[PDB]
Amino acid sequence: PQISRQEYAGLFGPTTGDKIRLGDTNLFIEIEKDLRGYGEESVYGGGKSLRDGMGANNHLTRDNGVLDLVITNVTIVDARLGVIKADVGIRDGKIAGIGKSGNPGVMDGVTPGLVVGVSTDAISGEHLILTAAGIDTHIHLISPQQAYHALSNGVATFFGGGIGPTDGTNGTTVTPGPWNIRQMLRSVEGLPVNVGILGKGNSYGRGPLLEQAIAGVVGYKVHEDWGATANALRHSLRMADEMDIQVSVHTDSLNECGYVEDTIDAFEGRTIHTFHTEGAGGGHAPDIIRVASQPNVLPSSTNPTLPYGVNSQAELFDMIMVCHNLVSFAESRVRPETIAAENVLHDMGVISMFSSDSQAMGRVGENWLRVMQTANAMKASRGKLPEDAPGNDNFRVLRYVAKITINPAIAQGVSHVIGSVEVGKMADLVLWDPRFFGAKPKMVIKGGMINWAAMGDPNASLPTPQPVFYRPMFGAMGKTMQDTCVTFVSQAALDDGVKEKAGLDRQVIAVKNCRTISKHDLVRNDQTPNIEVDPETFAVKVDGVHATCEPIDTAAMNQRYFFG
Amino acid sequence: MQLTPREVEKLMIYTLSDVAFKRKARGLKLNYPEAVSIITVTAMEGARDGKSVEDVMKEASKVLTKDDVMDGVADLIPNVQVEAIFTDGSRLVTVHDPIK
Amino acid sequence: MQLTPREVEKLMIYTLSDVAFKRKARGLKLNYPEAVSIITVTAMEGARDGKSVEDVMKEASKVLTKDDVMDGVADLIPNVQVEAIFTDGSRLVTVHDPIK
Amino acid sequence: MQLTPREVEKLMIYTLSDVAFKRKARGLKLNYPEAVSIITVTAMEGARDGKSVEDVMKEASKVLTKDDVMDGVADLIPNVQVEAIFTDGSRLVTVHDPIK
Amino acid sequence: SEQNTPLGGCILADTPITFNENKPVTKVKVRNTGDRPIQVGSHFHFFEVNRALEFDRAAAYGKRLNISSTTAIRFEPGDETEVPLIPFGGKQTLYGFNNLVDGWTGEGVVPNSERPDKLEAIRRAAERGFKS
Amino acid sequence: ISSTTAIRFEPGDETEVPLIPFGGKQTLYGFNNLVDGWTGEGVVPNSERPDKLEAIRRAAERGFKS
Ligand code: NI
Ligand code: NI
Repeated sequence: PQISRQEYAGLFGPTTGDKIRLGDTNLFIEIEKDLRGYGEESVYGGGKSLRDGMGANNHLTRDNGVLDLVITNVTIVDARLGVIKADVGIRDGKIAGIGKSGNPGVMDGVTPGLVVGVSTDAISGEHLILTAAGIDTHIHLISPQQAYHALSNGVATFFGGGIGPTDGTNGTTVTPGPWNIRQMLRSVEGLPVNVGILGKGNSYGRGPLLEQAIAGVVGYKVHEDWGATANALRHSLRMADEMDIQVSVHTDSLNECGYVEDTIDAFEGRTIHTFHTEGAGGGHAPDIIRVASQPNVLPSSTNPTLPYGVNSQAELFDMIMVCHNLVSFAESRVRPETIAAENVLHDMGVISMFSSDSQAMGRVGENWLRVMQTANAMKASRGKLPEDAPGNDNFRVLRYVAKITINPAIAQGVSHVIGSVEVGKMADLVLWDPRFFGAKPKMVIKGGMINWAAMGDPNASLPTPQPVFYRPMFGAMGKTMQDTCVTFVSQAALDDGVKEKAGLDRQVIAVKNCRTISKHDLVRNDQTPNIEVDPETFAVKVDGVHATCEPIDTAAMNQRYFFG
Repeated sequence: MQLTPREVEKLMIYTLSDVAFKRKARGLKLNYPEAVSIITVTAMEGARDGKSVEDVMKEASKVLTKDDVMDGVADLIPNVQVEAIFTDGSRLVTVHDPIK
Repeated sequence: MQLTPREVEKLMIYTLSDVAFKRKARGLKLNYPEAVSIITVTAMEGARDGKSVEDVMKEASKVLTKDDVMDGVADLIPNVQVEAIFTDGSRLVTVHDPIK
Repeated sequence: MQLTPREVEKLMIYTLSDVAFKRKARGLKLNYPEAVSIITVTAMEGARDGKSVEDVMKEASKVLTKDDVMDGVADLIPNVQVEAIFTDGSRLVTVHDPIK
Repeated sequence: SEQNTPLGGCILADTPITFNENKPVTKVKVRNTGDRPIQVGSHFHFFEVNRALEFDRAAAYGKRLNISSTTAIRFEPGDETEVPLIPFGGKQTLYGFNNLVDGWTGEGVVPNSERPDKLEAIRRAAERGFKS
Repeated sequence: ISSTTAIRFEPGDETEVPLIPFGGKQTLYGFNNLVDGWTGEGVVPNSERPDKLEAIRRAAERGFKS
């Protein structure tokens, strides 16, 4: 038979050629591909297709590869797969398939591995967007409660450091030394997010670095506050290459031991992650932004400058002046010209990642929000990216998504296990209502279980009655919370028995592929142009073109959606 | 007073609606949370006042207009649901398309 | 309403400031928590009202006086900080020496 | 404001009594939780106002009548107890047979 | 007095604090030859400061600024300032910074000659680009 | 020149050769132990990086004819 699109959509959601508005933004995504045929559509319910002997197989044991979970008729927004409509399948807390789910007994075209059976539960994705969960590379471990704010914006992995609210943690992403590391590994067992910890890089010999490596860190953080010296850099990077771990940097803002060019030379063409690349959050003043030209630099921005708004200068000024309990350090630190420039460079694919800088100038619960907010402000000011397709904003959206998903993963050497909706990966997933995209998710799926969700009255006759607020779920409960969460570590540590030694019940996974990567390995954000900054007026030129845009008055996904 | 989890939870509603009612009275156009609050409490208070589910439903579907809300909020609130304590017990109230 | 941890936390502020505003209106001289509440909500409400960070700052630095507070409270409140949701997003507001 | 668990807990009281006072002013006869709220806050507010334990006690034993409550509620509230912060410190206030 | 101190306040005595009193002081003249501001702290090894600073580098060997712990001196572009210098204490072992020394910075035992590791350092500064 | 091919310099002959930079990270370890690092330009047009000048000086006194 023949059915109208409108009727089809109502049953099954949007198909190839259909367009979806991402909130109250002016971004419109379009479905590129529909992997789940027509006429044999898998839906859970009374009188529906995923019933016994019909869409569901009723004779196969689980060891035949029957699924543990299926997400049906869902729109996948992923930086590597693009914008597709598919069934998604989970087995052993891993993504087994993307395609057409059902029962091959009674159905043509069931994707191998997507057999629904006796073992299978179901999620109805018809009117939903599925993303990879975000990854926040710049976490200060000041407060355990950050995790909750994060899960509530669709972030489920933390990279950083600290030891609670010490003055060192308030300023840097460091967990210093083997005692403190051990302690912190043990603590995070109580958190419903994945974690990897960073160590203190400012050391003269190998000894003090190696120490922390074996103790379990995934990285070394080089910070001004503890000394952002050439020495620090050099030894940190040399060790890193030895240990297959990452190095992150917060450069010398004062220009004490050098200018940016000297820092660059301290990198010695070695892979490095550069936090708040613009400089409002720290770095060689006015011109740390020039590191975004280099192939060995994996650049990030912290989220308080994105998007650039009318209140942005006022805020930042006042913030530093309290951050550093303080004026010529101030107005040199806080530069309208470079902030605008950061925005543009993002849109170009020259700054490759978003981050929070949690409770050290940024907002742990706003990375997915701000990303979307930025994409939309930038469409307005610049129009369509050249690579956009005329009818849709896919190219753009997808650039931005890479920023909080696959790119962070790649940077910290965990793209083998997390960061994209792809076969063989850990199911660290987020479900969104389009109406709420970026802002307010439906749920978080954390190791194949729902860990976090928007839930109303537990006494009510439905799950939807008011008050609806974010709450832990069963994956967040008991021994499952550890079972479903990863503690990232060094291979050195893994090999030394960190899991036993530290007594960790978390999944313990070795970071890998941190040192052979470059800017060009980054997804949709692989551009290395010439960047020039004017030491007087702080004006930024990118391949000779002035890089600016005007501040926004009104943000999307903002006062409409939030009481906060 | 021996407050149960259901009782305590409902204090959130009361607090957000008080803020919301103050804002609406200043002429502010309401957002999503705020609007949901006002509809919810209208029902709840009706229940307490002794009305029927049918009657509270009407009442709550009429408290807010398109004008009283920020553009688009309607699209965000297709229905509102709350459990209220009626004379005959706890009952689910669905309020259909409350922002007309 | 899909309340996030940040949203829920802010209900504490609203509840303490309502109590505080009632007390000030009885002529009670305010304490530390109460005073911090009133300054905080002033900012927050400004944000919502559509003002600039600059403008709310002024407003909040002027709501309470030395007379309106209990002796010494000033020494306890050198600055107040809150994140509010401005038209352009969430922003930190520092209010410098609010009790003059 | 550096709110302690004891401080935070007391916000529940303030929220329920505001609702309760609104209801009583509509002519609704109060229930158990609501009535306990009003007596509790009366004490608490007295304390803050600078009264004696003796004096607040009287005050609180007089705020609600049999008429103002739902039949039987009296039997449910033989006494009410709360800790309040008096000029000389935290003190227990028992209010004996408050619904007369 | 006591009657006037704010809540948590301090009543400070009168006597000034005297620091670094024993330590011999070398004055050097510093010009910032770059286009960007340079700021140096109290415990940094002055010898190893930003290449763009032009001063008598030899004179700053084993030295720090004779200022208050935790404070700093700002050298704006194209300005000249005289700064007091003092030696480091303890063992006079300086590792890291710009990897100019990575050792002992003491005088040693012979008055009216230089140790050769000092002359090495000084030569190395020169050809790494550290302006004198 | 073409990957895998070579240029022959016979005794006492002069040839002009085309040169191009290395790609990737421009990190050169080994050979005659002249660099054992980064060979990039860096970020400052119309100056040389000091590690380059070091290299060049070191060539000179290891006997590498210029
Ligand atoms: Ni930083
Ligand atoms: Ni940071």
